[PDB]
Amino acid sequence: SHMGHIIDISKWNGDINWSIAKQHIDFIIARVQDGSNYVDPLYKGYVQAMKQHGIPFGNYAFCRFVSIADAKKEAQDFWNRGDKSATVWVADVEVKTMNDMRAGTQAFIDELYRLGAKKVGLYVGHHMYTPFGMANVKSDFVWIPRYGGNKPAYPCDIWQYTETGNVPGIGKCDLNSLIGNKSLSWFTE
Repeated sequence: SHMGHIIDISKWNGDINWSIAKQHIDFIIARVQDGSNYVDPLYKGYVQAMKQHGIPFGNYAFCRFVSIADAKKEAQDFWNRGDKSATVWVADVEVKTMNDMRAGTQAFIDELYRLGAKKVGLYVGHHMYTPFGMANVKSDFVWIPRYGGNKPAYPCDIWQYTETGNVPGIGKCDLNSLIGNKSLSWFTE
């Protein structure tokens, strides 16, 4: 009986035994950068391995833009550094880097669309949604965390339900479930 998982990873996950993890993976979303100034050092290796193992994946970037113009720049860096085989591109918003985070996030997302991204999503960490009115961001899907057994306080398509999951070949990791109107096939293509 298949028991697949939607896992987000970054260099913090270290080296992964992809041959063993394969059967437990439905989809992966990997970190490309932490703002414009930090390139994730394991991302490229992860992508090479996932392609070799036939594992579908998406890209995410932690956002650190300080203005509208800077947001467009971060998006450009994200696009250029990310592998184009990704099925989705995600703006990962967890800290206030500018007063109008909703405007910066939309600029970031719109620039990705302008560059060629066809499926763009948004991840919003705790204490960022309401203060900045993130419900007003326009994207293809929303991804929100809540590790207490109850679903996120806002509608979303991907629910990050734990940051202490464990998957063979990967170890400790963030696990996600689909609770919106986007099916697994929409992400894996």
